[PDB]
Amino acid sequence: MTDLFSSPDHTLDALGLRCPEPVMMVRKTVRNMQPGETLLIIADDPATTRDIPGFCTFMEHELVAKETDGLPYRYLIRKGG
Repeated sequence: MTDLFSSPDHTLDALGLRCPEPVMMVRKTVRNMQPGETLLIIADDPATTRDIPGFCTFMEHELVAKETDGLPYRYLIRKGG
């Protein structure tokens, strides 16, 4: 397993954030992100592990690396389409 969470191009705190707030931060970040880039995202909210990423997948983004080894969760997402 290689480390894909390397220094990402962007970040999204979602610890204490809850849908749609977190999924929302990735949205605006997705709007300011570029295809071929990366965004690390943390989330302690239980609805972010499912909504934040479920959102990136819906906008044509990529989940570069997920983290569920125990809250807070984390997920990298390479902006793209």
